[PDB]
Amino acid sequence: QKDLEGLSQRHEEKVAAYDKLEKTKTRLQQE
Amino acid sequence: QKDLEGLSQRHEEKVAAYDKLEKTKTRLQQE
Amino acid sequence: VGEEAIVELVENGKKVKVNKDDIQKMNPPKFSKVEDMAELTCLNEASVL
Repeated sequence: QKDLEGLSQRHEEKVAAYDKLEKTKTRLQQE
Repeated sequence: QKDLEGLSQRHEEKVAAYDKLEKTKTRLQQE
Repeated sequence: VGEEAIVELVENGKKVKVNKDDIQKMNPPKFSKVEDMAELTCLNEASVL
């Protein structure tokens, strides 16, 4: 099935969002 | 497909983790 | 323990496990029955309620 590439792209985008959200969590905690 | 199935499960798990972390970021911001 | 905290409930003394994002801060009794809720120090559903 070809959809695995698009699913992987969506996973990479969602984990990049998670990474920046975790950075935002730590920043907000320190502030 | 197993190769798609495992990635899709990891994606849904990361989505659930993100949706959890968004609550924490929201609370931290409002506080 | 990161995601969770234990609390004792004032009406029971019962110890319960609660998630750190379900706990809401409480206003000092100084703000009891304030006429304008914009003046509350902690502004959240529990305090407005």
